[PDB]
Amino acid sequence: ERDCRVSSFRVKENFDKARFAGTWYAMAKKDPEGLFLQDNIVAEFSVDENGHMSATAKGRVRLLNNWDVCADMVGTFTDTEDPAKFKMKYWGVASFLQKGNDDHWIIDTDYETFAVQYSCRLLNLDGTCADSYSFVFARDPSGFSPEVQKIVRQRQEELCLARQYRLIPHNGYCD
Ligand SMILES: CC1=C(/C=C/C(C)=C/C=C/C(C)=C/CO)C(C)(C)CCC1
Repeated sequence: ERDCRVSSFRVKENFDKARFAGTWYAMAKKDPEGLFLQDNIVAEFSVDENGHMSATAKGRVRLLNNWDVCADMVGTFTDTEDPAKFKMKYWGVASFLQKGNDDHWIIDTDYETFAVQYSCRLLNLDGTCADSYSFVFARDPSGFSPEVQKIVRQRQEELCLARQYRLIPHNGYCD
């Protein structure tokens, strides 16, 4: 009975790019297939005068070969018919880092305390997601209230990703 079709998923009402800007610490994540950011993940969102959203992000990634690096990533966002759904083109400062073009959906946020992001990289034939990732972001890296945790858990259920997230440390690795 829970609808896990990606096209069914609610996203943030009247999403406000400018209010979303600034520093977001990734507290928890659900991983996609393949190489991905591991931890010490901090994103910096910005919006220019014409409404164009972009971000930088830092995080540790371990290459296929056990080589740990601090990835310095860049993303530029293209707006769509839904103000909370973007296409994110991304690349690294280092040429060997992954480049791509991912959906970037703001599932929920209160702008001042938390955000839940989501990306489906591949649909199954039934419209559910075959390869997703999701970040839970915080403005404050010390933690969420129990009240905010409750809401985040709900959103995670709504994305059919409950119990699939891991907590992410911050330990200064990338500076
Ligand atoms: C750009 C960008 C994001 C995604 C980064 C990704 C997907 C990084 C992957 C790096 C890899 C796999 C490095 C190893 O080559 C998030 C969603 C955090 C929002 C802020 C801007």
